[PDB]
Amino acid sequence: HAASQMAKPEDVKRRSYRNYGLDLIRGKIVDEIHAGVLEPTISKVKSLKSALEACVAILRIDTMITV
Amino acid sequence: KILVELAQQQDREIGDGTTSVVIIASELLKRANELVKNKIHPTTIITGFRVALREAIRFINEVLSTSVDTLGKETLINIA
Amino acid sequence: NATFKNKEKPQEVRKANIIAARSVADAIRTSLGPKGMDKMIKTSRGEIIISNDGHTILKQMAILHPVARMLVEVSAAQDSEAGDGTTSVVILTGALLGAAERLLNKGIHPTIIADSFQSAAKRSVDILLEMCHKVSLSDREQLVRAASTSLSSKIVSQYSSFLAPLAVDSVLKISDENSKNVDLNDIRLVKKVGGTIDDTEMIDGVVLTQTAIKSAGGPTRKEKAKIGLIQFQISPPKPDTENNIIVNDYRQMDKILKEERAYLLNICKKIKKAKCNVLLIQKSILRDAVNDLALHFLSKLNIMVVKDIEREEIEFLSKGLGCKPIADIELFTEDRLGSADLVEEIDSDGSKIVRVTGIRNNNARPTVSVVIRGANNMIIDETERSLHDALCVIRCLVKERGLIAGGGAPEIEISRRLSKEARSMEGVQAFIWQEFASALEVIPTTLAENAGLNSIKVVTELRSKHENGELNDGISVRRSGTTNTYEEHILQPVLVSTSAITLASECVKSILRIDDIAFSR
Repeated sequence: HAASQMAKPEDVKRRSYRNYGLDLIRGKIVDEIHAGVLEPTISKVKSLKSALEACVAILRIDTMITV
Repeated sequence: KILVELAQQQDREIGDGTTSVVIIASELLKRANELVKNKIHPTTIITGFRVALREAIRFINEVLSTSVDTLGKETLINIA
Repeated sequence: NATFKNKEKPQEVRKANIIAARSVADAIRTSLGPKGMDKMIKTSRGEIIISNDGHTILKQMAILHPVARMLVEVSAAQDSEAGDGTTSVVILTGALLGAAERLLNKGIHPTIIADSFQSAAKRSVDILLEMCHKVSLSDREQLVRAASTSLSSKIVSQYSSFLAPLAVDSVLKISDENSKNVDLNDIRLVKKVGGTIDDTEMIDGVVLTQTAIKSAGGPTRKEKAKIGLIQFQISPPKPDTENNIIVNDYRQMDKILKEERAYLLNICKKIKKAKCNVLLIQKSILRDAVNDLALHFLSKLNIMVVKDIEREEIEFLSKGLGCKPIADIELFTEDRLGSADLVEEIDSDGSKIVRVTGIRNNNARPTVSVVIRGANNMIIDETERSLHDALCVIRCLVKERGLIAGGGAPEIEISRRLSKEARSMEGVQAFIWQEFASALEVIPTTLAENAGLNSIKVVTELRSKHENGELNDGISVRRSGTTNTYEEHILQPVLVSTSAITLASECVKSILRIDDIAFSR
């Protein structure tokens, strides 16, 4: 991904070849779009948004009063 | 307990993915705990995550795409 | 050297009282400011709660030590005047006790310490008046910007545009020029479900929380009506003494029913003779307030009846309407009633709220009623309490005119001048004036800590430009740095800081004056 994001923003490319994920059945790197592994955007955006609000609520605790 | 209520918020919105959300919030606390040992105040640690989240949503916009590769080839047949 | 030894050690009590009281404010310092950290509290019942409210922490803390319980009354007296900022008043006292602890380590008796804080507080308020920027109640634009920017820290920012002038004009009715103590209880906030936040009205007369007669014959509206407060209870006859009712016949059961309806009718007739069109029955959970048979009798008389009137409303209705509570039916007279131009039941999307207009009384004084609407129940709840804070901010300007840009700016102006005034003092006091001015710096120091900013860098940079610029140098969280707090619309009225120093002087006084604690049964 780091090598594919070098020529991508420059709007000049030889070959892009981005979006390579993990194939755990064969144990090799393949394109997930061609492999068929897709998740809706609403799942990933709300995941980072919910995980952050839960992490903030923990970082906001400097004191705990236990009866 | 916040993580337990986090699974309730995840089930009432998307309905799936509670496994990955907990792992994210767990590592973020471990990274933020090392920032406390770095003499970084947690308020900026909170704001530093919110600023990165605003760009992360914008970065997904260049990631996400509509339905593609259904003509001339089939990527859906690998799912079935 | 060698001095008075004091074999008996009462100082251990005063030292323990200060340490126990400073431990209270230490956890309060984390919740200071909008970026302040939340605090975890497990109630004695076992419930786990979280919030940044300083007054809520002290309320749910379940404090045991009595000296630490005094800080609750300080935050309560701070809420009675300012209504907001109860976190800063606890932190201010915590540092004065820490500074007084160093004064005790120097061999200074706490009576001189307490008396030195008196001259320190009385002069600091005079210093606070020197930096006061005076405003006027005739200018509504400054009052709207004060209420609008103060509500930007609350969940609803956008609707404060229409909420600010409604909160201003509601207080301007009680803001009449010459007044000393202006009570906010004269403004009644009534929340009802339905509608949106954009819908809010300031009624010219009292508005109740209850509906009208649900049973058969309910008028629901009356024009040109007389209103009164009935502390009596309309019920079939039930003598507390020994009674006997013997029914041997089928017709005797009807005689009992007609006798109970005749007793209810005689009570309804005495009300009709006085020509009281609208009746308000005090809420009584012991027995039934007004029987359904009596409601049908008052329905034929065209008398509107509203029951379940709380005692909180009774004290409010007797003020605006100018009426008087009536204990019994024999004490029911026209002189104790009211006069109302219109009494109707307003139904907006299943609301059915009852309002009263046209007081038309000589006892009529600045009493205001405001109706609050909203979709969710959590809206009309927090939105109401959010307006009470706006009612208090303007109340501060009415009691003590003028406002000052906050963010640590007024605390540095006081600490800087007291540093120069300390050189003009004499004796033991001159050392206390230096410790008193240094204890005031805790407020701008804690704001820089809770915001993530560098402690030393911000406090020194503020005091650096404070030697040239005067009141415009403070902490700004919106800019994430040190800039002008007046252009950032951070404004703290003078009465908030006036009462904070006054309550801090009496608190620390009442603490150091306690040299011992004895169990007395």
